[PDB]
Amino acid sequence: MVDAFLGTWKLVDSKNFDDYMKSLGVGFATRQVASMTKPTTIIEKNGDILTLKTHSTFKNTEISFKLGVEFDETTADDRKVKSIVTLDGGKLVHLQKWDGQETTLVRELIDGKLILTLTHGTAVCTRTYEKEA
Ligand SMILES: CCCCCCCC(=O)O
Repeated sequence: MVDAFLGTWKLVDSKNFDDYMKSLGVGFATRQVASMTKPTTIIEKNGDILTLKTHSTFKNTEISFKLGVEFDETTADDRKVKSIVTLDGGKLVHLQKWDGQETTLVRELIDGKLILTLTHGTAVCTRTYEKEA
């Protein structure tokens, strides 16, 4: 049910990521660097537990979770959030909540590419990842 998302993915396109980061309050110097970074995202499962790694020259993150079970997360920009990841319409939907705020990170597969849509406030960012062999 998560199976086609699994593997190693490389960023190959990004739209409106600065808008998204700015909406979250990320400072200008961090946004510079992030705008030029091409992370690698690794999605692995072991039974019911998924692990999602994001690696770059700037920041690294790792989360582990079961689908449909809330978990604590500390994001790349140091927000302490309550998170849940589910499958919805075949999309992997990650919802983060903190301070009454929310942001969604939605992943879907289109033509074999992994499209990540990030929404916070009115900002909508679309990042495209391609699978590494
Ligand atoms: C720093 C803002 C929060 C995380 C951004 C995730 C981007 C990505 O995985 O391509």
